[PDB]
Amino acid sequence: HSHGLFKKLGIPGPTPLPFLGNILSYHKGFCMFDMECHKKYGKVWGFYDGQQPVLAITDPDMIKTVLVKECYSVFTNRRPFGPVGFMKSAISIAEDEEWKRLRSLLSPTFTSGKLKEMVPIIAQYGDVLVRNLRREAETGKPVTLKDVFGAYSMDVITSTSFGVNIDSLNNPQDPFVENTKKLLRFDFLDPFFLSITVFPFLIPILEVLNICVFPREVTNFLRKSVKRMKESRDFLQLMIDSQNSKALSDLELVAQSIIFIFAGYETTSSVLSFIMYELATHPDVQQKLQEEIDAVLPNKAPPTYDTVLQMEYLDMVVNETLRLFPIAMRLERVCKKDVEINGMFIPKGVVVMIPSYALHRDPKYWTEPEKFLPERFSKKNKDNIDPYIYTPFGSGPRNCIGMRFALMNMKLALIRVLQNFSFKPCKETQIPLKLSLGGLLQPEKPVVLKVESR
Ligand code: HEM
Ligand SMILES: Clc1ccccc1C(c1ccccc1)(c1ccccc1)n1ccnc1
Repeated sequence: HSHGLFKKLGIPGPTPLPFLGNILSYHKGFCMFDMECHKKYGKVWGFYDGQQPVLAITDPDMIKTVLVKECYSVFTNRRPFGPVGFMKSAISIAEDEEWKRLRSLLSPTFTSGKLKEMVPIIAQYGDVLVRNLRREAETGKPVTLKDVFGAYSMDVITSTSFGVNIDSLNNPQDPFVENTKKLLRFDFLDPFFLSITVFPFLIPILEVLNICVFPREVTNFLRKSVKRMKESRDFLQLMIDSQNSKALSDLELVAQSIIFIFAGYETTSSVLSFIMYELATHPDVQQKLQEEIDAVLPNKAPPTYDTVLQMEYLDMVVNETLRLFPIAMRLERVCKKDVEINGMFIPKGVVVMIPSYALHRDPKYWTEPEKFLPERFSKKNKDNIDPYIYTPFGSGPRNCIGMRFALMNMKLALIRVLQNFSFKPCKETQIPLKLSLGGLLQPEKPVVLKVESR
């Protein structure tokens, strides 16, 4: 509404400009902005994404109330996105009862057991990753990990979310890979998304203008790939089985499968790149992990679902990387009605934000927060960690529904990569690594390392 909201409410924060709000402070990035507001304004602060008031919180008792306790009542949705079109039936886009329906219809799909049946599919794609990484190893040149890791995550998310085993997509150009690489190029963030927050009044203009985020041609191609696969009779196989049992629509099923591709693409690759950078800069950790990988899996044994859940240091290396690098950076909930959370009034429409990046590097909960130290997640130090400060996958009923799949997908990759390759930085390697100023938290310069046969 007005810019005097947090002023009248007595909530500290940066002074906004008349129409821009606090967007000019974003030239440093979402992460550096949140940490600056944390050190300056203390626990709770407020800013304006143009005209939208945003209230940031830090108290874990208050974060739990927003994410867990009062989720279904008030903080059920996130800030409405831009021109969604038919993707309104996406679980990340859906709101209120429509989302609660889609969340339940897809909840049995991401279960331990249903994920256990997908591991033989994901592991087979780790083999293609090992062969393609050894290819750039023979050239004796520093490997750009974004290519190999970006290919693996794309190959896994496509076969799991569409059944089609596209196998090597580093070079082959299946009509699926053609439309997939085209559709996965429709999310450059900066186009519209940033300016949408300044002018949310332009969102309804673009929706009626028939201009959508994903080109309908690729969408039409994705529909045939579902119908032709449906005409033949693993994410699509589990949602089709849900159809044969408020039911689940066929158009809705397409939108949900598209979300899984966007969700698990740059996220899985970035983390896999963030991890290998830390394994290279801290080779004492990489060696200790390879010893555990070879102990649980001798002679480059295949990674089993149960063995991955037994490798403990692998779990510690992934968790410590996700602390230093929360890909989402923030969690956001829209206040649906005037409420008082743990002794603070939040009016209707205000977006409540949790600076995950700032909390993951807050010196109160962490010691030497900037140094990569996997032992923070040891068995002796696993209990004193607040699950509402460390939220790389969010929390509450609206958390990352693809968390178990993502961690398994990435751990299966690291096994076959570490049990066959060693990683050391080159001259082009960025020390210290710089973070991207975009909206996904990526390595500023792509991770450039060297690989060995071992
Ligand atoms: C390791 C990589 C990943 C990270 C760090 C991650 C992190 C997150 C976070 C922080 C959220 C928001 C939680 C909240 O709002 O409280 C989220 C939401 C979501 N993630 Fe992920 N995610 C990852 C991979 C995936 C994958 C592979 C999938 C698909 C299987 C996926 C599907 C989703 C969906 C559908 C939502 C929205 C849930 C809803 O709106 O109800 N994510 N993710
Ligand atoms: Cl789930 C999703 C779908 C499409 C695009 C982005 C996301 C999302 C994300 C990830 C990193 C940076 C911004 C958004 C996302 C996060 C929070 C709320 C909505 C979407 N995501 C992908 C995997 N897990 C979460």
